[PDB]
Amino acid sequence: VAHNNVLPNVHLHKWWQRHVRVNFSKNIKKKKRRLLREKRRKANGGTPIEKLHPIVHCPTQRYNFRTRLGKGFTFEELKGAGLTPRAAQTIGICYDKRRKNRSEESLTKNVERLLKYKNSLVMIPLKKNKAKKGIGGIPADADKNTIKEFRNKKPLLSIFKKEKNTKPFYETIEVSKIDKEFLAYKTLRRAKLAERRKNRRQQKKDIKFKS
Amino acid sequence: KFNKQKSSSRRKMRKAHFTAPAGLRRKIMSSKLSKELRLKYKTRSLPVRKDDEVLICRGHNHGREGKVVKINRKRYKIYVERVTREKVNGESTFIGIHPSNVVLTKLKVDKNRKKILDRKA
Amino acid sequence: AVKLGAGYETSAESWGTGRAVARIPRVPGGGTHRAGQGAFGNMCRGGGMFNPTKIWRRWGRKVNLKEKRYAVCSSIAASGVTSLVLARGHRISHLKEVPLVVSNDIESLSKTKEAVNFLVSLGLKDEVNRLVKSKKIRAGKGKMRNRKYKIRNG
Amino acid sequence: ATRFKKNRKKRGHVSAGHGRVGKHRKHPGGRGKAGGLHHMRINFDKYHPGYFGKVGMRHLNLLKNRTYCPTINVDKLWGLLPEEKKKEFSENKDIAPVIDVTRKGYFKVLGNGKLKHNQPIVVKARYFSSVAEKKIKAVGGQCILVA
RNA sequence: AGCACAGUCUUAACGAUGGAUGUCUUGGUUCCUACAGCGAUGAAGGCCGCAGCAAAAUGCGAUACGCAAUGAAAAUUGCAGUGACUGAAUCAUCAGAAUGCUGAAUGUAAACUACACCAAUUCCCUGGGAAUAGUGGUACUCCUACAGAAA
RNA sequence: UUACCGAUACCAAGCCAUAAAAAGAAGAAAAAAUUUUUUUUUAGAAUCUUUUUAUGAGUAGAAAAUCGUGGGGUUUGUGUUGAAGCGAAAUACGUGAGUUUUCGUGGAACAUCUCCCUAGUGCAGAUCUUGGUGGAAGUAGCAACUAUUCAAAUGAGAACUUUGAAGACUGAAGUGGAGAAGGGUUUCUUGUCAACUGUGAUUGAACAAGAGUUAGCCGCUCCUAAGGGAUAGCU
RNA sequence: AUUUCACUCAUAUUAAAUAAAAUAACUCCAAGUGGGCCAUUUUUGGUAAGCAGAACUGGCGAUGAGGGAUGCUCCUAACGC
RNA sequence: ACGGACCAAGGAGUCUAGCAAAUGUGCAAGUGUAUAUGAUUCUUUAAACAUUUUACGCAUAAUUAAUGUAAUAUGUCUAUUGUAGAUUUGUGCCCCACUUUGCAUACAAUACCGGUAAGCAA
RNA sequence: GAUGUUAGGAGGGCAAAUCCGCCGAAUUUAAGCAUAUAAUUAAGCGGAAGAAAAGAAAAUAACUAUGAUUCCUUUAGUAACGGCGAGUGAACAAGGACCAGCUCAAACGGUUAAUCCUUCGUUUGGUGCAAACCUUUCGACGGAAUUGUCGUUGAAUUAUUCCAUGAAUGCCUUUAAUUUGAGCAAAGUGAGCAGGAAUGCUUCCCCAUAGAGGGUGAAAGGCCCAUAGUUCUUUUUAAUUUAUUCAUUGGAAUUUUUCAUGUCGAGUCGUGUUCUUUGAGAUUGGAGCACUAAUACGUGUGAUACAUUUCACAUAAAGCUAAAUAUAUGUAGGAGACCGAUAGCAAACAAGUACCGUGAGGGAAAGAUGAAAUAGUACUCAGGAAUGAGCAAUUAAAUAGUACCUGAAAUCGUUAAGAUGGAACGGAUUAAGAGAGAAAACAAGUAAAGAGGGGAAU
Repeated sequence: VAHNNVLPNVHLHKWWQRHVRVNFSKNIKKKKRRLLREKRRKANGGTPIEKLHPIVHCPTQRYNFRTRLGKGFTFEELKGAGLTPRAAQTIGICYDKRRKNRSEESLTKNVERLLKYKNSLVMIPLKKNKAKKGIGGIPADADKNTIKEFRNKKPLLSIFKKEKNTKPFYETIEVSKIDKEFLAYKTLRRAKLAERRKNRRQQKKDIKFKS
Repeated sequence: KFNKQKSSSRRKMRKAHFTAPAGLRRKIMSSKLSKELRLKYKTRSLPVRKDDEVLICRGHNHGREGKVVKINRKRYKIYVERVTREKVNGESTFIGIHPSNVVLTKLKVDKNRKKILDRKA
Repeated sequence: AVKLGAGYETSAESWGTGRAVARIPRVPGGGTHRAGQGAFGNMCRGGGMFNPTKIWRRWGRKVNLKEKRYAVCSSIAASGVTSLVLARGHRISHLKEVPLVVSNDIESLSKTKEAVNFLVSLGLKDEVNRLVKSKKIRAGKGKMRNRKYKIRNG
Repeated sequence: ATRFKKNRKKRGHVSAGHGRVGKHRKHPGGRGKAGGLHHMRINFDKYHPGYFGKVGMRHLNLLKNRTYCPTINVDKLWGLLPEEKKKEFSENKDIAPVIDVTRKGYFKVLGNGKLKHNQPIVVKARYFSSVAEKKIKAVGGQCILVA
């Protein structure tokens, strides 16, 4: 090496020619997987190809505030929406037996999401003009004139799309209503200093409760 | 053009033309037909055959006409009755004429052709 | 790009001191006159190019979106100056005003005969005349690579 | 781009700009960072002082999400809210803005800068600096702890 | 009708040798797209054959440069000869028929066209005449059933 | 003691380039004929125009400005009334890489300097690669195996094809008959000479067309040997 | 010692002379080079060397031109036509 | 001293990754639409166009092995202090000395942040 | 157990680009070299598919928490590893593509093996000319299975629906999409010039939802194939004629009362040691050996060994699974700022060919007449013939004659001119010859006659 350069660390000491790939077929396959889902949406017959997903909170303190689409609604969310998981998988509802509702907010954010989705079901007959009542907590089905006048309307996809979240970053307060006596830095330092002994106390709480 | 299924490559089309099987060569044998013939048969072009009557309109003998006597799809040529040429050895041969340089004037009918006219109709 | 190992599909025999020949690799064997010839090398017949072309060349470029829309806006603005469009090569000496706007019934009609008629009556007869006879076979090896013609832009 | 290359401008110069006596051999001093402490030592000591050796403990697996903490200084606090509202907020002395920097993506509020004198402001942040709190509460404001 | 010295070197014009240059390109290369295996129902590969005149390549298999069938549609032609005046000449498709000896090769062998064993086999008509030294089967391992023997 | 000769150094002048500087974003001059015509010019591009002064070696090395090639967009051209290329050239231009023309040949494409884009882009060398060709040079050389001669035939042509005569050789361990391995049609007849047969050649193991190998007894096939492969196992 | 106010020490030839002294100063990036040799003067080792090793300056290298018949280094003199 | 008998054609600082410097360009405390997504774009189309009101990279803050801590400081929308210094203001639209302003930058001085010492330390 | 020339079947081999196991280097870098790196790579052995493999937590996290696997962006050249040298190097969260989940292992049928297979017969109807194929079910026989198949995923008890039919009757019409094969498909063969021959040049017209390409005696939108565009046909897949009853025959799924709080993978986990592997460091995974568990209150992770203990997460030692992903292979399409016969694959051609090596293997060179050889050289003369020549002959052309487009240089021949005492060439300056040359290297205008070309004049 020479002059004032960063010391090199290029990890090209193996046979790297075989491991090079260039994505010439990026937009081609983007078009191809567009056409595949267009064909899928044409074929299934007006039923949306998207599936409903829960609004879920991102883990860790880095993404604590954000929400996204989780995998599957929980058993108690579906039961509070009045659906068994088995009967919910067939109407475009995702279910996972791994998530647990750890909060009232987590429950009652997904419960009315499930009910809003349930407020848009339109079942279809199966047995050649023998529309019937259904099974399992799925809504009912309609008749010939309804099937001739319903199938040709505009579908809704915003509900499938992740719920838009408006959060008021900006807000005002009356000046008389501020707590001028607070000491946030001292509070933080006190909490950090007192963390150990409070953990001790919690441990002793658990030991006592094991009685 | 707009059909991406078929190629516009120079080498691909040249190879196809120069190695076309005789069944496809007989369609390249096609030639225009005269105005009166076009009015009668409602079409614009037809392939040729050993007993059609034609009028050549391009080349050193662009005025002659007559009954073609033989076509060979290998050399992409047709031969009309009285355009014979003398060879060096001293005996007569036929001048090959490309079908695209002639216009049909009459057609012959046979047991074969009595339905070629029906299909072309 | 060239074939990956083009010119290197042989045996490296460089017995090259005492043989009174250059130290370049030689093809082994006998019976052929290929035998003993200079093997793979930048200089040898059938030896392989100096830096074989590779598909991982920087074929494309990432252009700033904001710069791209700047350029598009700038070209739109340049199209509105009579001098600039005249300078590019268009024969517009007879048309009235350079930001040429026509009524929406241009879209409703779909015959190129009246398309050319409208173009001519708008004052671009010389422009279409330039375009129609600008067509001719190009020079060079490009015309055996599906690139036969070279046409002016109208 | 090849026509602008420097090698093109010495096409008939024998040595191609690499010298007649020194020549252009392949790796005359080693490969990569070979000569550190031995014959590259002057370069290493002149341009990368603390390169050799090791200092400190080991954090075996990091999980940088655990300590991720963007910061904002107090002088940028009034820049977050729009100009019209700050304009209408500086007039009325009965109201103060509550700014939750966590929404804008800031976790700790640092104290560099100068806040406007006698302008109350309330800041909600995950962490607060001592100087930041002192500046905020010196202008009649308050720091609110959130998580 | 006569004149140049010879050789060596230089220049020009025209030629010889040679195959550069230019122009051609039924080829290559790279990328994108799509489909994806074959084989004891005998694969891939290898031999040997097959055309009127026929070496190679290509094609094919004792029906052997092609059969049948289907679509187009009448020549094959180097000579010969064969073809309608459309299952006929030639293309294309190719599903039916056929597919020599080998080769995992599998009866034993193998620089053998060598040697076995069991049904002697196959064809004719729908019980009587022939071809004949001439057809199929017989590996090793394993699975499911079955068998008659055993401690 | 004089005079003279004598540099690419010195002095005066001209021109090129480099560097620096002074300055700059629209009006009639002359001549030749005979008031009227004619002739030239009548300018304004900022990496530009005008003018001034000084200076100019150069390896390794660096930079700028230029000159070319394959291909791509843009513009706008040449081609059967002959393009590219090639040979010789030019009162041609540049300082120079080069550029542009003429004649001949050529017989189908070729440029773009308007501006830019791109690269497998420029050769005297690398005992460079491939191909072609020289002086050496009508030279070295066509030297083992004792040896040939006369006449005739064939043939366009005979020292080396055939026949006859002679002189000789191989000489009992043979250029003799059968021999295996290896070869594979070299065998035979007929024809034949483009190349080969290191001279000739009508010859030939060359070339071309046909033909030719007949087994109960000769061998293989059978047996077992040095040994090989495989089976059961076992790894 | 620092600071602020006053006074004022050639500055209209310049706190001595001379000066194609700003062709300066500084920053960044980077090439090549890192075998040297010769001449005058000085000098160490050596009998000495066109020997080995050093100091100053100038050259050869990297450079031609006129002269020394001849000559990489001597003298004159360095180079656009 | 080595290579070069002759001629033709071929013949060697290139491509990618990553970093920096330089310069041009756009935007600017931001900047880059990553993968992806949509669109009567879909010879030419593998490019162009676009992104229902916090993805990530780099920058915006440093310092410490590290629990961590983190930049004048509320007297005020004056925004550290000097010495030179570009530009500006006037008085003796174009020469000069004084005032006026004091960019960039250079040399210093100051505060303040992280770490380490030293003193105190509920 | 053995054995079947018993009946019915499977495996073997080829092929590899992507894919799955094993085995396993060294060159190289460290400017030496030994750990390290190369590299968990090359070579070697074995095994599959159109994808494979992974995959439904003994998982992360520490948060307001996420929820199978795979892949892309990023985390990130980061945590970490390392003669802490050279070098090496993840994971979580985040944004996306895609997105389906499931069953074996115990309970109950034990007032009925309720399950499975083999064989042989009948028939429920059908698309197909046929061949064959889809459906069809009464069985019976022979077995397998109790050393455990299937019914059951709890059981029984109340409260609503789903799934099939047998029979009879009428009933296979119509839109979009997608897709195979077929046809249809505009406008000049107009003057004139020069041509051997227009597709060229002038000029008169036209068609374009066709001005992509190819062919045609030269450069063609209008000469031919085709191309725009349309019209039928074919695979299925969204919308679409027609259902009516009758009947018991069960089955299933949704929801109240009690039990029973069950089961949950053993030479396995784990630990020690050794080797390897990893970023994994008082050991990341794997393997060999030794020891060898607990039973859900268990045991396994929470990246530093240990003891005591909280908390969180998951529920190992059994199995299946489509998508997004990859494809230097084969085949078939389409393209390119790629190469243009010393280039491009080794191979544009009779190329993995001829040829070389005992063999493993090595491995070329070689394209172009002309528009047309359905114009490939007729005839004569001289020669044995090859050949040559012509007063003869094809062609536009034979100095395009098959070693044939053009036809450079090296090298050689013929003619002409010049030079020539042991090199030749050359620099600078002229002179003498020999070639070419008029664009500055004199004569604009003027008047006359001869041929033309234009502009302004009705």
